[PDB]
Amino acid sequence: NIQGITKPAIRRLARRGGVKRISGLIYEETRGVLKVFLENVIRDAVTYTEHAKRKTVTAMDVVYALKRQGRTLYGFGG
Amino acid sequence: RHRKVLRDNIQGITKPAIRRLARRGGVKRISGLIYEETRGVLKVFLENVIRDAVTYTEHAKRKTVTAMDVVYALKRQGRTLYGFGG
Amino acid sequence: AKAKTRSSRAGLQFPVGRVHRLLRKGNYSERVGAGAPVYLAAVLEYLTAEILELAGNAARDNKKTRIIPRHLQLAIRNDEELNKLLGRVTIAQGGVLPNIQAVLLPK
Amino acid sequence: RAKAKTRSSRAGLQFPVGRVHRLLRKGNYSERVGAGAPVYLAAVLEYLTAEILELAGNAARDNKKTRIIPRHLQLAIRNDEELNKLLGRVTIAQGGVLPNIQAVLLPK
Amino acid sequence: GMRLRSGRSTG
Amino acid sequence: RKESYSIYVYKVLKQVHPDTGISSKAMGIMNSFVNDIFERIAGEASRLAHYNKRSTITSREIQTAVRLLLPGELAKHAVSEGTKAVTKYTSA
Amino acid sequence: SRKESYSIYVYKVLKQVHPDTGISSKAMGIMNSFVNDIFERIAGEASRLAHYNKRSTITSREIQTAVRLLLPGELAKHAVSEGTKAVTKYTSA
Amino acid sequence: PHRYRPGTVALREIRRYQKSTELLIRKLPFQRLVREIAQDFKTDLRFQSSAVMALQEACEAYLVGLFEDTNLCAIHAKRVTIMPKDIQLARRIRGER
Amino acid sequence: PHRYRPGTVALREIRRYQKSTELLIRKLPFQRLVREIAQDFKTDLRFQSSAVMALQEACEAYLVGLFEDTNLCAIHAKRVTIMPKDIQLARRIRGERA
DNA sequence: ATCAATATCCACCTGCAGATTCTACCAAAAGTGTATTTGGAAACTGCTCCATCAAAAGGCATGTTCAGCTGAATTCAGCTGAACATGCCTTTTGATGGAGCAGTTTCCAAATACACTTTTGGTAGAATCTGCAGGTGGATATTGAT
DNA sequence: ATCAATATCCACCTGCAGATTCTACCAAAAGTGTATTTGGAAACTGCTCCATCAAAAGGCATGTTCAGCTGAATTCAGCTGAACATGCCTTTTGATGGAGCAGTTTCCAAATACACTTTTGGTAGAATCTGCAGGTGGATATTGAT
Ligand SMILES: [Cl-]
Ligand SMILES: [Cl-]
Ligand SMILES: [Cl-]
Ligand SMILES: [Cl-]
Ligand SMILES: [Mn+2]
Ligand SMILES: [Mn+2]
Ligand SMILES: [Mn+2]
Ligand SMILES: [Mn+2]
Ligand SMILES: [Mn+2]
Repeated sequence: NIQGITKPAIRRLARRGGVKRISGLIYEETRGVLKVFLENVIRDAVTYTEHAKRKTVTAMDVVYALKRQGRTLYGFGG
Repeated sequence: RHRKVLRDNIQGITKPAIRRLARRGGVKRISGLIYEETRGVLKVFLENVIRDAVTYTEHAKRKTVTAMDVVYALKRQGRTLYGFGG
Repeated sequence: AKAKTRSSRAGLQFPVGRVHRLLRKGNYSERVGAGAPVYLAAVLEYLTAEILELAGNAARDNKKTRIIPRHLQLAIRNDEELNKLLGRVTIAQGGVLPNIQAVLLPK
Repeated sequence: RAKAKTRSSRAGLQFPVGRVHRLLRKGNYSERVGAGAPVYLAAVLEYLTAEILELAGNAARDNKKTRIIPRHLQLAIRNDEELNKLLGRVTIAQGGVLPNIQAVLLPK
Repeated sequence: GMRLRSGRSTG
Repeated sequence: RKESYSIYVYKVLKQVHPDTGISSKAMGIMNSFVNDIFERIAGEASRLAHYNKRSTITSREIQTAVRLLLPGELAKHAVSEGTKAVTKYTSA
Repeated sequence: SRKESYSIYVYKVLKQVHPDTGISSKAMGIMNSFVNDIFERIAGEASRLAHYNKRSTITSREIQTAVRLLLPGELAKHAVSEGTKAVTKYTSA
Repeated sequence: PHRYRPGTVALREIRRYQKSTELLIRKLPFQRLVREIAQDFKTDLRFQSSAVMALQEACEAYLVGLFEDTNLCAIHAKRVTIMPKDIQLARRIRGER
Repeated sequence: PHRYRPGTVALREIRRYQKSTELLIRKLPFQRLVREIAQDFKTDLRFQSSAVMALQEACEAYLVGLFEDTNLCAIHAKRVTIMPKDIQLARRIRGERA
């Protein structure tokens, strides 16, 4: 499902990042990095979900996960 | 009695010392502008670590900066140091 | 005798009692001093005030009367000290500060 | 009365279970502490100590040495992917660095 | 009330 | 049943900008903010108490924490509003 | 006065894994820092888990989840083994 | 038939997306990816909609910061085009590698 | 009169200082520096010798990691010489600076 | 720099649905009044650890010279990646239903917190061993000149 | 393709600073006997989550053309490396005085622990507004051609 993160999508993200010109090899690289990011955050999230003996991943699980990874997110619980 | 006034001691961090640090860091060739850069960066680093350390010293109502004070400072700044207690 | 909320006697908007509770409940120390939740509520109110002020300003500049996350992002990142305090935080729906590297520009 | 057998002995650990239990209470991590938590945790600290010490002893052996100095702990940590991640933001005093020279710097 | 860096004061 | 800081954030918003309002997402941001800073101050103070083998977190700890956690002017005004809140409270 | 440390225990483990090898006071200092740093990480993380789930008590289950979050990969697997085997061995007196 | 010179629209886009805050990845694809990933960790999970949005905000914000750094690494090398090389150097300086 | 080509001794040194662990800044100068800074924060402080040595280990380890990153930035720019430009890019990406 | 001629934006105006703001009430916190512990501050003072200082010496820092070769500037072409027009489909979205669950209560056995009361294991020095750091010297490789 | 001039490597040696071993008090486990919670183990809600269903719209994938940029190749000035002479100051090793920790006591002012008594803060309906989302039309920018 990773190829779902399309080339125009990635190009928009780079645009927000102030980027003018983009090598064609960038897109697989980015999908790679994104995939690793998601793996680490979601793995921690699910660990929170399982420890709680729950079957539903909550916003709070995600938020703790992010905080752990030093990616503190505001806006989805404290 | 009291001691000779301390001044301009950042210049104590000489050019050869900075070059050794770079060699350990794997650097082969060094721009001549590097030495002042490094002294700048070194100075900010020490100021921040020491500011915190001294803050712990003061909070403990003490007149001596301890290794633990330093180590706590390092930890705060996310530069955790092993080997001096803690 | 009558009730006077500790916040009121401390001349604050932020809830002192609650902050004291969170201090006990949070297992930060065996005991909690009488002034510590006062001091802490004060600081929390202050920081809140500063952020709301600057974000409000940003709301006015983008001619809106309601502060949305974007105005908070503009307020945080355009202020050096708030930006350092919140250097590793993501404000949902914040966007980014507009910035184009000079070298990328035409001509 | 019965004779005393240290909790460390009953879990068959070297690390001081009583001591880890005390440090758990004293640090206010929680209102109460289950009986198995200091046992599990000590088990973990002992395991990890064991791993660092295996690799570091190796490095002492490789460098002709029979006594581990901080350098050997450093070589041991920085040459193992997982220890290096676990201690990615830690400084080992007197550690030195891994000898590593970028290729491009080498003569051509 | 409270004094902000900008000079403004709270209620 | 689920408590928050929306009430107080909103009051302060009115002190500072009576003519300004705030969206729900944004209120969420502000609420996150208050818990993030609460936890930092509180934790640092906790470490301070333990390093000095003290069993109690007093306003002195909060203050030292603040001096460590907040930068520059934010620190100065924080400590100001802090001590003056404790003083005013101390009186009546 | 008395300074507690883990030297006794590190040294025991050093003798199990490397009987012919000794360790310097500097190195022991490094190790003792190590045990204390990891102790605090595990314990802290665990403390957060107890609080997240409104529980007032840290059990070996919290230490374990804590380990899974803090330690990487193989180190986690082996850690959880040593742990579980200590709790089971301990429980049966 | 009129035609902008290469780079003009790129810049115009930069000024555009830096000015907004909406998420830039199509939702369903991302949601699908997230569920895929989660399945490797534990089976038959359910996700709060909020949780997925949390993951998306987090993730886009991350990648955008990463591109800012990547872009600086392109500029450093007297280039204007970002290449895997620049992402790799960025991530190694950050300590992500 | 024998003479190593420029760069050869540099490499000799990298191997040398990479194989050891002794501190590379002189102790006394450094101590003097730490007292200066500290004194500007608070007067009439005293320092455990341990504290000072901690500071030096911390500091030297930091600068060395920073030169490693700096070096990668020089390499990245198809150079072999590190310049302020590079330290700046290292410190900016690491997040040490705006 | 102008002159046109595409396209891009930007303001001014306007109506309105989805949120925001505001009301109307109740449990759960927060505040009181009393009764207990309790910490950590005050007051000595025992004593390591720190600040200074002295002196001798050689390890190292400075400054200078000189030339190798690295950085930067120029040139230039092959080809990668941007802009654009087209056309197909995957995403959006908008309910609708239903049921899998997270969230609540209400008991209980199990598990933990206490309060004392002996029993060791750990720590702090002295009493002993012993790696190994520096110091040589011979053999080997490396490096740079002819 | 070789030869001096160095640096590196490596085994042995030796005295010693820094481990290791050995003992004796004592704080901290450990063992027992009551006093409390704690958090499931079952028994049930309301509710968000998943699963279809089913159109339309932009959003994405393709393919074409070429602008301009990235990479390579060359040149040269001038910077930074290597090596040397000079001589300064850091390093070492010991001594002393004393400041300020840190260890022990002694004791109020401060905080905890109940048990009531009040007030607020949160929820869910009731009563409003701010942008958004569109619509021209007015300047703005971009690009190609004289
Ligand atoms: Cl207090
Ligand atoms: Cl347990
Ligand atoms: Cl690349
Ligand atoms: Cl530069
Ligand atoms: Mn000064
Ligand atoms: Mn007491
Ligand atoms: Mn040797
Ligand atoms: Mn009310
Ligand atoms: Mn609009």
